[PDB]
Amino acid sequence: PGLFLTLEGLDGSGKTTQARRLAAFLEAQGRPVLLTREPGGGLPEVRSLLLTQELSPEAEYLLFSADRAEHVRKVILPGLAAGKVVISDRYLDSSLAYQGYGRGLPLPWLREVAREATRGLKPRLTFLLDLPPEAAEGLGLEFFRRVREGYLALARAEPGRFVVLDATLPEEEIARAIQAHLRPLL
Amino acid sequence: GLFLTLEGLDGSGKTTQARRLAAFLEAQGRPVLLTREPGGGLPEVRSLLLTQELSPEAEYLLFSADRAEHVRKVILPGLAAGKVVISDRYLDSSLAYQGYGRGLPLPWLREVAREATRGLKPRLTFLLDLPPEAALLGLEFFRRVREGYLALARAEPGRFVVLDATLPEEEIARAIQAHLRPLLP
Ligand SMILES: Nc1ncnc2c1ncn2[C@@H]1O[C@H](COP(=O)(O)OP(=O)(O)O)[C@@H](O)[C@H]1O
Ligand SMILES: Nc1ncnc2c1ncn2[C@@H]1O[C@H](COP(=O)(O)OP(=O)(O)O)[C@@H](O)[C@H]1O
Ligand SMILES: Cc1cn([C@H]2C[C@H](O)[C@@H](COP(=O)(O)O)O2)c(=O)[nH]c1=O
Ligand SMILES: Cc1cn([C@H]2C[C@H](O)[C@@H](COP(=O)(O)O)O2)c(=O)[nH]c1=O
Ligand SMILES: [Ca+2]
Ligand SMILES: [Ca+2]
Ligand SMILES: [Ca+2]
Ligand SMILES: [Ca+2]
Ligand SMILES: [Ca+2]
Ligand SMILES: [Ca+2]
Ligand SMILES: [Ca+2]
Ligand SMILES: [Ca+2]
Ligand SMILES: [Ca+2]
Ligand SMILES: [Ca+2]
Ligand SMILES: [Ca+2]
Ligand SMILES: [Ca+2]
Ligand SMILES: [Ca+2]
Ligand SMILES: [Ca+2]
Ligand SMILES: [Ca+2]
Ligand SMILES: [Cl-]
Ligand SMILES: [Cl-]
Ligand SMILES: [Cl-]
Repeated sequence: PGLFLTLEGLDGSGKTTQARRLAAFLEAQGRPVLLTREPGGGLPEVRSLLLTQELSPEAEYLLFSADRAEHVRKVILPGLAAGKVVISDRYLDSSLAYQGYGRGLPLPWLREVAREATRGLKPRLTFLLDLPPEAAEGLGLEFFRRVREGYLALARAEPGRFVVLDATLPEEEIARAIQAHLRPLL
Repeated sequence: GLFLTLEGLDGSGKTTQARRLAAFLEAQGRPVLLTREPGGGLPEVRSLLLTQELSPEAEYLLFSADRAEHVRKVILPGLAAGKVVISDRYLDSSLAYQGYGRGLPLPWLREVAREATRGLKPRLTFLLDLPPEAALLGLEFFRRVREGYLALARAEPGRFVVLDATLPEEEIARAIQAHLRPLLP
């Protein structure tokens, strides 16, 4: 039961904006909704750990995964079991784009760590707000270009799961597009 | 450099023997670095785990994040400077506690560890073995851990040295020294 949805995209791409608009939209339709986010939905203190200066990308990813493991077990799976629409503002694809394409960590390793962390849980749809890198720990332009292109590659590899939207479109037009993709599921 | 670890249950004498081992090495003029897990990489992970109860998976992943920093910032640089690096707990702790204790599958733990450690393995690991009731869930968890350590040791008899932790401090230290002497001048 339940429906698992996520929002993805670069910093400043509108994920939180659209995630919250979606939650209220579905709540107004009488649907039970659980709005959550990463990092911090499993282990809130992970945000502190993530700020540590000079963190290796390996330790960085392992922190995101620790949070993700707790998040899936304690928040997402129980919410879905109750028949809720669970919306996560970021999920695993964030690590793949940032720690994989951005930091250069090997994707298969990321995936293998993820397999137990997530228990294989994948969103039914993922809305990728595609933002030019200039518009967006070493998070400079070259990193954001890698991450931006990584997300687009992840979307090409799973074109049924990913819905790619132009993040520069007006907020209301993006929301209407998100709603239209959901209409057949809800 | 030379990488050595100590392993065993809480109260098995790890920190004590790690201290005596460093002292022995100092007496021979051998540069030594004493370190520990958890907290050698990310001190905040230690303090957080002190007061927080998590899923085994999340717990292991924090120990691994800490371990990843520990290897990179402390252990590998120590070894590159030619030090004998002693870690009071390392990967075998996760295998015994999170693997055998909490039930996580070992091959998954090891694939996570593979990038976290950069494949860095101790040359020797001294396991200070004793029943949980002799250490200086209830007891069933700690028995799973103690048996897990012994499982690990019998799978890698070239790396593990298993000592009777109930012996007097000095005898154990001399036992450790005996095992180590072939690896030094
Ligand atoms: N479609 C949009 N066009 C222009 N600005 C937007 C749009 N959506 C959100 N914003 C604004 O951009 C900033 C970043 O939005 P936010 O939702 O925080 O992005 P993210 O959560 O992906 O970092 C906010 O100031 C927000 O008001
Ligand atoms: N061989 C031994 N015999 C008796 N007491 C010991 C011995 N080794 C250590 N101790 C004492 O036992 C306690 C636990 O030792 P410690 O080195 O802290 O173990 P761990 O680091 O494994 O928890 C300490 O109070 C220490 O003084
Ligand atoms: C969830 C997640 C976030 N991030 C980054 C994106 C942001 O720069 C930062 C905080 O995310 P937030 O701004 O969406 O809360 O964490 C990763 O690098 N990997 C991840 O897995
Ligand atoms: C290093 C490590 C320790 N532990 C446990 C064993 C001890 O109970 C505790 C360490 O406590 P300490 O920080 O007071 O020595 O952490 C694990 O469960 N897994 C690990 O990987
Ligand atoms: Ca984007
Ligand atoms: Ca946001
Ligand atoms: Ca929306
Ligand atoms: Ca803090
Ligand atoms: Ca996370
Ligand atoms: Ca993960
Ligand atoms: Ca996602
Ligand atoms: Ca960083
Ligand atoms: Ca509208
Ligand atoms: Ca100790
Ligand atoms: Ca650790
Ligand atoms: Ca590890
Ligand atoms: Ca005891
Ligand atoms: Ca066991
Ligand atoms: Ca055994
Ligand atoms: Cl797909
Ligand atoms: Cl679009
Ligand atoms: Cl012995």
